Amino acid sequence: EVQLVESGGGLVQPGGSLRLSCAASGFYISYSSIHWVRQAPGKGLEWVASISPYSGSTYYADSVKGRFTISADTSKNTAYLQMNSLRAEDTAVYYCARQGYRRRSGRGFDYWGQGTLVTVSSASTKGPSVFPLAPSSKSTSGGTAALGCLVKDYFPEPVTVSWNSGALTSGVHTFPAVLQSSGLYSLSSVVTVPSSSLGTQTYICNVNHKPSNTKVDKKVEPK
Amino acid sequence: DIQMTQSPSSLSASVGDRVTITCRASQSVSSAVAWYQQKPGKAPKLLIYSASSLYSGVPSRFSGSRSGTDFTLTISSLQPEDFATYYCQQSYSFPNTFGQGTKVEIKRTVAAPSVFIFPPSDEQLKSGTASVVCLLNNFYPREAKVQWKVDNALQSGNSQESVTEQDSKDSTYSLSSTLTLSKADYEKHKVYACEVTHQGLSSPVTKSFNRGE
RNA sequence: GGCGAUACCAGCGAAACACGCCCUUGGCAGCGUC
Ligand SMILES: [K+]
Ligand SMILES: [K+]
Repeated sequence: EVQLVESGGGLVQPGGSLRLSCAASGFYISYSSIHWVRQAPGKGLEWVASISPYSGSTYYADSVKGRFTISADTSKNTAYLQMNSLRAEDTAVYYCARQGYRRRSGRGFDYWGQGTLVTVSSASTKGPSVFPLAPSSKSTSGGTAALGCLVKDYFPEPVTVSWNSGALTSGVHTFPAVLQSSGLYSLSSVVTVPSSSLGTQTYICNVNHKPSNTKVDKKVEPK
Repeated sequence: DIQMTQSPSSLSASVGDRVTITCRASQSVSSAVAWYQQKPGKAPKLLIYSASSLYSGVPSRFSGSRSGTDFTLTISSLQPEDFATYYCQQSYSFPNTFGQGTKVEIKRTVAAPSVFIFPPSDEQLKSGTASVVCLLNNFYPREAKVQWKVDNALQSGNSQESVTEQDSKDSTYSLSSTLTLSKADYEKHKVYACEVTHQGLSSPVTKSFNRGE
C-alpha cells in the first residue's frame, strides 16, 4: 500500500546541481512529515532535511544547510530535494522516508523508499572491459570447478552481473567493487559448478553498466 | 547538534544469544528515540519508537529501554534472520541525528577456504595488462592472509582484495585477491602462486600455475 | 520532612514548528529557606 519512490539521482561534477523527487503512493503526504536521509557507500545513515505538515516548515542538517532545499507539492503528492554546490562528500544513496502517525508510531520513520544513488566526482564515465576467468579444473576431474568474469576499469558504480541471463544464481559470488589507483573500479564475479558440467553447459556472464550505456556478454570456456 | 554515540560498532553473536546495543545521547532527548534495522543492500526498517514501544509487526524478541540519556536495544534470543546493521535515531530536536550503527553478524564454527587461482586471459594480455585472480571460497572467520609469490618472490603493493558479505545460509565469506602487473612484467616470470593462511588450515595452502605451461 | 518562588516534560486535532481545541491539574528535578 504505502510506497515511496525516489528518482533523479546520477553522476555530476563537483559544484553541480541535482533535483531529487520522492513520489508517494498509498497515502497523502499533506498529513505527514517527510524526511531525506542519505547513506554513503558502506557508511551509516545521515539525516539530511525534513518538511512539516500544514506549516511547510523545513529543517536541515548543518552539513547541507544553505546548499539544499527540501520542498513538497501536495497536489503532486511528491517531495523534492534540490541539491546545489555539490561536493564529493555528498556522494550517497538518498532515501525519502515518511515520519509515521503520532499516535501510532511516535516520530519513528515507518516507511522508507529504496533510495536513489547520487555520485559527485570529476571522473568521466567509462564502461568496463570484461575478461574470462577460465574454469579451474578439467571436465573429467570429478569435483567442483570455479569460473568467472573479471569486470575491469569502469566508472561510476554500479554494474550488474548475471550468469546465463539470470538462470544461474546458485553458488555465484559477485564481489564488491574496489577502486584502483587509476580511480576506476574493478570486480570479479565467480561461480562454482560441477566439473562434469563443463562442455555440456554453456556459461555466459552478462554485464550491464547503465551509466555508460554498455552491455557485454562474455562466454567463459575451458582453456 | 545532539550526538548519538552508539556502541559497539560491530559484533558477532551466536544464534540464541542475547544481544545488547547501546546509544547515549549527548544531551536530553526525552524518550524521542527510535531503532532501525537495515540489511545489506536494503532500506532501513523501523523496530522501536519512543524509546521502548515495539513497532507493529516487529517480533517481540526486540525491545528497547531508556535509563536517562542511555538507550538500549535488546534482542532476547538472536535468530538467523537478525543479521543487519542497527541504528538509533533521536527526534527530540532538529537536526535529527542517527547513531553510527552496530553491524551484527552471525558467529559460526571455523571453516577453511577452498582456494582457486586464475591466470590472465589472453584477451587482456594483448591490451598490455595481466590480472591474476585468487579466490578464497566459503570460509569463516573473515580474517585471512593472502600472499602472492612470483617465482618464489614475495609480492607487495600490487594486489587488492575484496570480501563478500556474510552468506545468509552458510554464514561464510568469500574473498578475491587480484594481482596486477604489466604484460612485460608478467612475461618475465614463470611461476605464479597464491599462498593462503587461515585459522581453519593446519598449514598454508598454495595454488599456482606455470606461465605458458 | 515543612514552606516559598521557580525552571522544564505533557491531552487532542492526519499536527515536534506554526495554526485550532482542551487544561489549570498531574510529573520529575534543582534552587531558596526552616
Ligand atoms: K503524520
Ligand atoms: K527551506
